Amino acid sequence: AKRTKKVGIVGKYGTRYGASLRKMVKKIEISQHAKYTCSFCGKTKMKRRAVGIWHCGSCMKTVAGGAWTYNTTSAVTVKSAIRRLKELKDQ
Amino acid sequence: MRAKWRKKRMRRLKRKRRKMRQRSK
Amino acid sequence: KEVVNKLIPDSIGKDIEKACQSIYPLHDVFVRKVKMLKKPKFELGKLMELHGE
Amino acid sequence: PLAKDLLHPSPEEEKRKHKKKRLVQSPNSYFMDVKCPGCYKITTVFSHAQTVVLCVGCSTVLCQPTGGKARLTEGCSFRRKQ
Amino acid sequence: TKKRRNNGRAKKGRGHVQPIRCTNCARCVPKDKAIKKFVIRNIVEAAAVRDISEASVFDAYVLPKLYVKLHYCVSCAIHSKVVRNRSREARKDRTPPPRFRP
Amino acid sequence: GRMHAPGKGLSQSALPYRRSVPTWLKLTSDDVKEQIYKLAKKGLTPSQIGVILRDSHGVAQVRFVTGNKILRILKSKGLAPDLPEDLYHLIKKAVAVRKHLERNRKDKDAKFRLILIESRIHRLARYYKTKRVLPPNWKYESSTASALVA
Amino acid sequence: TKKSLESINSRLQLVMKSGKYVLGYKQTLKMIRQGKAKLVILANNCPALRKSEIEYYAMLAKTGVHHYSGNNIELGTACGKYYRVCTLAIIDPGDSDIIRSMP
RNA sequence: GCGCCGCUAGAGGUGAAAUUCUUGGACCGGCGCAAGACGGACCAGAGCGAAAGCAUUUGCCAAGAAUGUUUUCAUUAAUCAAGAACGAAAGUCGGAGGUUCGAAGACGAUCAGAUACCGUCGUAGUUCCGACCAUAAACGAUGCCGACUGGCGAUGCGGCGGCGUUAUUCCCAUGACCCGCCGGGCAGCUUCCGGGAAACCAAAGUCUUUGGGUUCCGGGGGGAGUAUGGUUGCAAAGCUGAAAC
RNA sequence: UUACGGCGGU
Ligand SMILES: [Mg+2]
Ligand SMILES: [Zn+2]
Ligand SMILES: [Zn+2]
Repeated sequence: AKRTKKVGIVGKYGTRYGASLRKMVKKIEISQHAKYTCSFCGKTKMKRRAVGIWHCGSCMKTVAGGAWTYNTTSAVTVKSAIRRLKELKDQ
Repeated sequence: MRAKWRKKRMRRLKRKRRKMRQRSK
Repeated sequence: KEVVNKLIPDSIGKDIEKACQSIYPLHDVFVRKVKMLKKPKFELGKLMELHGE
Repeated sequence: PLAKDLLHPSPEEEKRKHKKKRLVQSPNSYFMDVKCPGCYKITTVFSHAQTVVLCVGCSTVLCQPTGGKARLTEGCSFRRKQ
Repeated sequence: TKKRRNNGRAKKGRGHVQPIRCTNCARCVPKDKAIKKFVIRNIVEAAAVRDISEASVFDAYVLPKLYVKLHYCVSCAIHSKVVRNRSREARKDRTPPPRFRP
Repeated sequence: GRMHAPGKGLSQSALPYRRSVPTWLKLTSDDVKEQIYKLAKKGLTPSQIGVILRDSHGVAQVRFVTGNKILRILKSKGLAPDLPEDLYHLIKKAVAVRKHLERNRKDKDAKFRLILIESRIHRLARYYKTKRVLPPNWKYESSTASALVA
Repeated sequence: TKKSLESINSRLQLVMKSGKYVLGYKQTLKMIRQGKAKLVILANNCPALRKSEIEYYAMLAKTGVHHYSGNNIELGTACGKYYRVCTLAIIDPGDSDIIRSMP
């Protein structure tokens, strides 16, 4: 049924550590445990290995992504800018 | 006294009477 | 050379002058600005052609 | 304009009003006979048509649908029937 | 009382027009309330015209124009006297004052 | 005025006073029925039966020829659909908006027009249930909605 | 990103209603090697040696390869099913003109 | 802001100045680069939108008004407790970013005093993504729906009809303009329609000649949007909401 | 540029 109303995933930390540190964690913690859609096989099997490592159950492909999330928004902006600098000036 | 600055010195004042009631439980 | 020679009289602005006035008529139709983005490594004889005859 | 006899309107005051709002309401539309150049087939297309009208004998296009009143494509015969 | 029929502003079917900024005090006004004035001033200052045509490289050179579009808040438009106070029935015309160029 | 928009337009078709068949129409009451039986089997719905035989058959309105409506003779021998045409096109539109809004989650206006359409579905379904047109256990669920539309 | 994609995935959901089609890799591999395939559509997701050996058989059968601009999960919704699909082959267009189009 | 030059001793700021930056060469002039904001003039008593609101090109969408309609359904409708969706700005939480602007703050002036105006600098913030908060002079200070009651000049969008001018047009169809009519909209100008306490209003008219439908809400000024209970929010606070006097 | 106050009742 309805087991919580606020804490969600950070109900395992009990009464401990502070409300605002447990609220800070539960964005990170839903995101590192989430399955992501694979960009190579389309199956939602991107599970996280160690920190910075992202891996497919099927097609067995390992991706070097962000720490707590698959894409870091800093690393998507760069990939936009690198392919822009590669089509501008044509070196 | 202006009515938006009357509202401030009662909003500043009913967070001060809300806090003394919190002290003397 | 034929490109830059076309816009001393600005025949580009006069060519879209004729080709647009069955849509809405226009009157002050210029090429407002031309900006250079690239240069092809500067072969020396190409500049020496431009100052020839 | 107090004693305007609004039971017997003039036909040119009746015509320059809405298709509603008249003394008795009536459409502005009509059925028209269209003869193509080079066929023995009378076609009975509606004036405010909405479709790509195709014929049977020479099954070419006969009118283009538009906003208000359907436009006959090539120069073709025309009469307002009834 | 409602002083004017529009509220000083030429918006009718809108909820928000763009805020622009006044020129001589940098105050933020709506674009429709703002008192525009488009100055087509000659850049030469007409007393100084026979001192640049006698020292030019031509005998017939058309002088360039300076196209500065001012726009004011109503506070600085009344102080710099580009809009004058008007009587309570001679407010109601939208014609600008006549030219008087010569 | 208009139901879920503040427009008060006046544009709807104005029938003539004469209910009679036009003199030039040398065409029976039976032949227009069997033509309806042809081209309604060609996937067409009763709102678009009457427009193609207005524009290329001279039949101004079928009820002036046959005496019965278009959907009313589809229904006489069992080849009119279960859903009505107006309830079908609302559910076709509500699936289309909701499919947009999954990809475009941040569209606050597709979100607003969705609940206006979805309320027109239930305002119209509450009518056909009282007229025994839909079964009284019918319900527009979203998770079955795309199944209803073709 | 505005006008032109429902040239190729409005025609694709019209062949799907009218004509014939096969989905999946090893079904368009049967249809390509016995003449029945007409226009095979590859997703932008398929592994790059699978894309090669369908581009190589279609040269052998003189058929066309349209490269669909989308995911294999996106080509599946564009077909009108709840799958993902890299490779389809239409083996009869219903009444549309996908072959009579650019590829 | 930074590079590479050029020549010079001031630049900047002001009612006057100063704090400040400058021969480890400012400011200015040239050429480049990068970053983040923002889309001038065109831009209107113009348009769209339920309101907030919305402005560089082209692009995948999904919607919508009006008009046109001899299509279809045939009372399916109006307003709406409870319940929801959207909601400027500031604000709060987290991640990016950080150019300008800049609450707090430091400093220079100005004054009797300046904790202000003014000047130099600058934090949070302004920008994006995600979650919240749900209020504004959120204003036409005017609920929504329906009809009826003057004229006129226009404008925006469809539709219809007209002399003529102009476009590849050397013919045509479609455009640009010219003259009208029709519906819808933004408004304007006039009027003893009528109303009003008048300002003013073609609605705020059709009201002691008083009743078209329906929702919300007001009852002298303060106390007071307070106290208190409930409820929402991380918080700030929102909602409901008195009385003694 | 600076320009701040004017006891109560009549
Ligand atoms: Mg104030
Ligand atoms: Zn994978
Ligand atoms: Zn000013």
